[PDB]
Amino acid sequence: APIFPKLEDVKMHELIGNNNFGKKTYYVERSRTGNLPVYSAYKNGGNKIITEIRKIEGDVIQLRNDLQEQLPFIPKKSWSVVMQSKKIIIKGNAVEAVKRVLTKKF
Amino acid sequence: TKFLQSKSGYLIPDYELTTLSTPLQFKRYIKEKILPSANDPKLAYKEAEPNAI
Amino acid sequence: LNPLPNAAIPPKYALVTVRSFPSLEPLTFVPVPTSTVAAPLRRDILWRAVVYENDNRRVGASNPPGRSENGFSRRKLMPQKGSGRARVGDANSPTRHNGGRALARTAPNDYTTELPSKVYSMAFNNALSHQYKSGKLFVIGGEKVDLISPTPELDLNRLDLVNTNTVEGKEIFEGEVIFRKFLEEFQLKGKRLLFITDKTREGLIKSSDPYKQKVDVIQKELVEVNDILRAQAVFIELEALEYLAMAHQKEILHSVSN
Amino acid sequence: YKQYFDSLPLKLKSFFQRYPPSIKYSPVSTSTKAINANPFLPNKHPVTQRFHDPKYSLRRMSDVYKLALRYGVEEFLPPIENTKKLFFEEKYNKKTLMKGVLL
Amino acid sequence: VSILGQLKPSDGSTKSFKRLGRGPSSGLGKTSGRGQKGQKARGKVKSWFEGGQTPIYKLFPKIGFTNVGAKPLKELNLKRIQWFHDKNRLHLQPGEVLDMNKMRKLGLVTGPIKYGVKILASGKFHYNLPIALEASRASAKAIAAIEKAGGKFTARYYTPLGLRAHLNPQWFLEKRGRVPLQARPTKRRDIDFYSKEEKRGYLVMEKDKLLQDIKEAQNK
Amino acid sequence: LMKTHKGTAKRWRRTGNTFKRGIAGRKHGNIGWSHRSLKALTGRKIAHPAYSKHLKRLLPYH
RNA sequence: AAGUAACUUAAGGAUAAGAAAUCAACAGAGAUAUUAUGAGUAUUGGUGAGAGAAAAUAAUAAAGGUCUAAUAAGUAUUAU
RNA sequence: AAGUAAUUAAUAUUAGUAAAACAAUAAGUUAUAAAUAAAUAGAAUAAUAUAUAUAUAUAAAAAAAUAUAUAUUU
RNA sequence: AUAAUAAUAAUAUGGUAAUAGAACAUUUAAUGAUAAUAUAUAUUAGUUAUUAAUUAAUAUAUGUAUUAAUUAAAUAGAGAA
Ligand SMILES: [Mg+2]
Ligand SMILES: [Mg+2]
Ligand SMILES: [Mg+2]
Ligand SMILES: [Mg+2]
Ligand SMILES: [Mg+2]
Ligand SMILES: [Mg+2]
Ligand SMILES: [Mg+2]
Ligand SMILES: [Mg+2]
Ligand SMILES: [Mg+2]
Ligand SMILES: [Mg+2]
Ligand SMILES: [Mg+2]
Ligand SMILES: [Mg+2]
Ligand SMILES: [Mg+2]
Ligand SMILES: [Mg+2]
Ligand SMILES: [Mg+2]
Ligand SMILES: [Mg+2]
Ligand SMILES: [Mg+2]
Ligand SMILES: [Mg+2]
Ligand SMILES: [Mg+2]
Ligand SMILES: [Mg+2]
Repeated sequence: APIFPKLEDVKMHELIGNNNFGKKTYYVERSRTGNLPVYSAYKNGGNKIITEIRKIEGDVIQLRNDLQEQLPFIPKKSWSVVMQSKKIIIKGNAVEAVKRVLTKKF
Repeated sequence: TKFLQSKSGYLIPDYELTTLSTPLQFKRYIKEKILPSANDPKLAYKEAEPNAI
Repeated sequence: LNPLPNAAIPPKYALVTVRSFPSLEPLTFVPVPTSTVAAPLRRDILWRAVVYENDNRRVGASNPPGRSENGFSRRKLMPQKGSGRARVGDANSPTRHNGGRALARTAPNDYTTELPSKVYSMAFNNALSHQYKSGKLFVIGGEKVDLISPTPELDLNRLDLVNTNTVEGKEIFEGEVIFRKFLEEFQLKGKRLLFITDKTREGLIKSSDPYKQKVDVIQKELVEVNDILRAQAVFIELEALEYLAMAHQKEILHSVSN
Repeated sequence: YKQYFDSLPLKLKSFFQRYPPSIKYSPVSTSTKAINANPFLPNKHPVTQRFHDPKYSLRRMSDVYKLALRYGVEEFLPPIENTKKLFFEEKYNKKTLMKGVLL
Repeated sequence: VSILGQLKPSDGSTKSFKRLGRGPSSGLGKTSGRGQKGQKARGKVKSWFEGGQTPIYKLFPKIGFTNVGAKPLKELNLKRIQWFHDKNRLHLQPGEVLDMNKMRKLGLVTGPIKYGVKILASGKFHYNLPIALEASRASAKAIAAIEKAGGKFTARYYTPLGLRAHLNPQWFLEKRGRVPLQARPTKRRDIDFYSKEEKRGYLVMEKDKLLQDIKEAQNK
Repeated sequence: LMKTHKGTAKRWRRTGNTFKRGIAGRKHGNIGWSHRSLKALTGRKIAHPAYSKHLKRLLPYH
């Protein structure tokens, strides 16, 4: 299929501005292979283990809030967000749990 | 959009064409953006002075 | 319950007006992907791309002569002891008025830098999206998409100005005159202009030659992020935009999921 | 058939120019003065009775024969039995295995 | 105005290189980190020179040899195969064999394959694919799991050129118009390995002519 | 480009995130000593942190 | 260090190399000349300081394959 | 008037992609499996070391040292 | 769940060799209005917790900034040879 489709092919609700995705909603893309974008990283020589959630668009704060609600066992202070690239960082390894939560919707 | 721009004499950006979805939204945008500068030439936008007051 | 209440499916298209060059009259809308024209602004990615391009554009003509390439004989100026004056060697020492330069460079100096292709493509998409968001990207095309408003007789569907070589009139001809009329009609005289084309447009090149100080014409192959970001008004043909969007596209395989 | 003869490579085409299929070249070494002297084989000079190196070395003969096989033309080239060299399937079939491999 | 005057790098992606010999209050002044005097102050000395005492690269003995005849094999476990299956990334038409060519094409085994691939059995407990497999060899547990799942495995012999032909045959077809014939085993190790049945050697499992020729040689 | 230091290459091998080595002192003068004691002079040891940095610099591509 | 500096001799717009008594390994390639990977791997050393390839895959390149020789003897090979 | 250049290796931070990354003509380099001087050996018999792989020893284990397994492969 | 400024309690703030953060002056490249009622340089006197910029007066040159700001780089800072 062509990269630019015909004007009659596109619906009104597929365009930007519509469907109010810009306010308090979020989305996470799966990798080019079809897997969740949650990864483990080892930092500061290998003694600092973290979990990174990426390929996010929308409200990362809202995503963090919902993930916190679904994974209450993780202390609230262990979560951080890098806004310049919109990634969520969790102290420690929680790849399996975060994948278990995300796969229910994404 | 084509008639509105043609008979108004101003070009509405394509991003706003894609975003705004009702004629009253068009009216609000045009009133709030273009009309002030047109009425007051001093209150214009300068490309070299974006954050001007 | 609802594990992720606020999840949503993002938009995937945005509209650009196709127009005819000599007068930018709309003809049709054409949907273009958001990854191309509505990407969020990443000034850091743009910085990466611009620094990479600027580094690769350098010449490296710096060439100060060191104490080897400076042209003095390799002889001791004064004896080591008994002269009563500080110790000296040859006449090339950097500590001397006509001496060489310490730690001197030798042209051609290499200032090339490399950057991943995916990052470069992301930066290019970001620059195009920035121009579109600023409302300074104009799309000029036709003859391959359905038009709901016919093109004017005087205008063209290509980023070119025909009827230029016909100079058997007066000291001036139609090309430059039409270009100036376009210039003053759209109120952009000392403003940076960029013209991305599919193939060479000799008429446009000749007609815009007088304003070389502010107008640049480039083919789709040779455009750069610096050109796009420098231009205060960027015109791009529809086929050129198609080509650039295809080239700088995220790749997807299979990816079947519930 | 110009458009099928000309599609052949330079080496093969020049070889045919120099050695037309019309002449049937001998499978065995002959006099260097013979009309049907085989280029691939070392002929013997009749006045001084000493061999001459083949007009086409083993590299060049292999190249031309391989191209001829690729484009099907086989009978048009002179024989290559005496040249102790076989190619592709023929070699694979009548290859006698090593004494080391067998015993 | 143009973004070119407002671009900035991402935080944590740039630092300031330590500038030497440019003032006392800079913290790197006259000595510029060298210290006071010595060979290291105004001269160059190896980092691993230890003043004369027998070095760590002399005291100990030379151990071992390098086997130039080595044939390292890329490792492929069964869990990856099952994972591709469950991800629907294992596109095999019915009655098709999963060999090294298909591993490379599908992405099971990535990167350059110098010599071959060996199938190991790490996800054997969860392997249930009845497909057929080909490789340079496989572990005993891998063989057992593959057969238990209703599959089939055989170990085949490839040289460098033969494996290149196997992986990318159209390259040979385009450049030369023909794919090279696979070379028969010539060593003793290869013939022995592929004549073993517990290894699922292809020679024995397909009763090919080479073993018969060897037998006719011995019986003479 | 740097070159592997062949002496270190012959006397050391890469294992895990470190290097291995043989023992020193069991190539002559062994008679008269206890076998159960010389057993400690047969086999391999691992690199020591005091010289791990030296080894890393001596074998850049290991 | 280094077959480098230097000295000496002799050509041309270029010189040199060049179409296998070559690689390779039972499957095959098919002349020279540079470049990247191969690879600081094989190899080598008072086994010290250190030195270090070729197959093969790509890039530049031209029409790149040709006959002029009665097919080559104090030559191949051997010892030093 | 004085810590600069290339050609490399290791480490740290951010950014892109991510069980893949860089290239995209073929190749090739890291990662994906630990071990052994090396060899045709290579990780749960219905579960966490008391199981399993390699090296030393083998009927086979035990013993030393590393390493792998508790919707989702790192 | 940040950022800026301010407030309270507590602790700490000598430093050679050395380590680690931050910033300023000079020049060059990219983007970049304004203009003799301005800009640059110099002297004197004031202001900002001041290696720097600024305000006033005076003097010279110039219809005028590689200017403010963000980046990239240095022949980037001298009482010590
Ligand atoms: Mg740079
Ligand atoms: Mg100090
Ligand atoms: Mg001292
Ligand atoms: Mg001193
Ligand atoms: Mg010292
Ligand atoms: Mg001594
Ligand atoms: Mg021994
Ligand atoms: Mg004891
Ligand atoms: Mg010549
Ligand atoms: Mg040398
Ligand atoms: Mg001869
Ligand atoms: Mg001869
Ligand atoms: Mg000799
Ligand atoms: Mg055991
Ligand atoms: Mg202090
Ligand atoms: Mg104090
Ligand atoms: Mg200086
Ligand atoms: Mg001075
Ligand atoms: Mg001072
Ligand atoms: Mg002085």
